[PDB]
Amino acid sequence: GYSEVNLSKLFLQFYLQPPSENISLIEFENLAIDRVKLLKSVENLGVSYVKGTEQYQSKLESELRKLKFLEDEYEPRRRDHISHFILRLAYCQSEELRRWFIQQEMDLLRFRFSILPKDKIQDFSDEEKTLREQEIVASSESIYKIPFADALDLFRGRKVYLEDGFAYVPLKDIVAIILNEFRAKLSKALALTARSLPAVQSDERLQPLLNHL
Amino acid sequence: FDPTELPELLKLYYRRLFPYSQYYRWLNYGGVIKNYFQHREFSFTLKDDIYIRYQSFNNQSDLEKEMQAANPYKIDIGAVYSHRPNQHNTVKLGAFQAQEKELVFDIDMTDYDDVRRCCSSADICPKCWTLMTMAIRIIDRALKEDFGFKHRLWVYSGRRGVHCWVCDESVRKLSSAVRSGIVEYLSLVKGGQDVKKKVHLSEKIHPFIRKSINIIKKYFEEYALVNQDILENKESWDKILALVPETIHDELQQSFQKSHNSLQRWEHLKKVASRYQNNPWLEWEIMLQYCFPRLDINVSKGINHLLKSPFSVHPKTGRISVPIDLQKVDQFDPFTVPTISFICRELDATSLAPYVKVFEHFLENLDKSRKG
Ligand SMILES: [Zn+2]
Repeated sequence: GYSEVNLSKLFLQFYLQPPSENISLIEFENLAIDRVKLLKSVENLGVSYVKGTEQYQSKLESELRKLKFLEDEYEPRRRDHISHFILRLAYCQSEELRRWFIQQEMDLLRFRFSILPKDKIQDFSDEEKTLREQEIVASSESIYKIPFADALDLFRGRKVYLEDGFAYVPLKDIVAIILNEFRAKLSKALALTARSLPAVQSDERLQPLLNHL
Repeated sequence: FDPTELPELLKLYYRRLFPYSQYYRWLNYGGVIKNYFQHREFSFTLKDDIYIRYQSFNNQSDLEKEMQAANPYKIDIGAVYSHRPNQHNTVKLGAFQAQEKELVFDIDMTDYDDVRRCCSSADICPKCWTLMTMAIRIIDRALKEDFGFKHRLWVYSGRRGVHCWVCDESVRKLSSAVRSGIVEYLSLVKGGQDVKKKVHLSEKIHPFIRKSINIIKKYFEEYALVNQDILENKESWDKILALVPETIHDELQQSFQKSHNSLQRWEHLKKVASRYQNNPWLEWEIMLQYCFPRLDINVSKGINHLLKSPFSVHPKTGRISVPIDLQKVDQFDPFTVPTISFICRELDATSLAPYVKVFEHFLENLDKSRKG
């Protein structure tokens, strides 16, 4: 760990907050290379099979186990968190790379979320449930009350029930919501990162990361 | 009415009739926020069709002055900007942006020209006005029930249709994308002229449509089949046949020829359609295409839109942009609307009174919400 790298100075999850940590350049550089292969694996499977298939569910689960992504699943959590914020520096350089990095990270969350328990999803009535059953079936399990404004793509196509300014969405459709608001915050962060970069860009220690994209 | 008498009527109207009192209560919104009224944009049209915008004012008195001073023919209301419109020459490019605006709708009869028989172009009659009526009930219901909007003001355009101003706090802050999304939520009539059938429904009907249909049902017979008589003849009922599968044109063609009035013919259509389902919602697609509102998205899409001000005067009809009682909508009559020529008469002796009361009733409930 002779070489060192300050992340704080340099800067399933939405990767909102940067990591405030000092890490080795070897961890840094290797951790990048690790996640790169992962995203390239997602892109190959996305072309090969179709998301949802057990093979896809089985194969990506393997590569993730391979690339190391309670405290048992904590070491990958730190790896996944930090690895992502490094690649932000790589793929913010161009729309193609941004789109590419996004699209792979997009497909990533789907799977990570596909293998998620319903209990934890909520964290990250029964009479009223059955009372509005008909009104929703005709429009478009658990259902959540969102301000309609945040459900734009849904109600603008009449794929959900509205009442008193709030949408009533299923768990099937709520995926693309979180998936898209995330797509915005990320493409936003990338756009920001694209501003932050040309001060550190010249750094040799970052050369292999900015070239071997 | 004579539009040459107009420039004199305005002076008197702007000086002794315009309800500046209730007007300021509105745009300042209880003064809870500073520079709210002061950052509001307006635009005036003077003689010889000279147009100017980016006009703003300090307060009610400052307004009352420049208006009777300028005597404009058209007054449009814009958005709330980051600064003063009349100071836009000092602000640098990129900082002068519209930040807030009421949600608005502009409904025009011209968009129904393909589905009305009574009138043409800009001409209108009581027999077609039921379209505007149904449109309000359809829309006002949705905004209240589906969107939970509590403060909804509808206003006659002065001629060809009606406007709506939604002034709820949460509404005035809504983004352009949300504004656009609701238009799509409300819009069913899709197509220009190349497309004859502008409505297609799936087997499963979204409630917003279901509820809107049940409204149209209550007006359809007297409007469509009696007043309009859309099945008077072949020239008329063929247009309907364009909205249905070819496999039943002949069958209905006969029943129409064997029939005497549009009511009988419409009843036939229902039976054939109902029988066709058993063997889809052809009945409702037709009612909708003829009665459901058409929306120009552009007016509500843009936050920077200048729309005709309420209590403004239509330079040709002389009619006033008057408030409307949703509770007494069916009884509304746009021909019984006070003209500027009529109320200036009353002042030198108004009929404007009862409509202003409605606007105040709107302002009163607006304060309570702002408070409690
Ligand atoms: Zn008419």
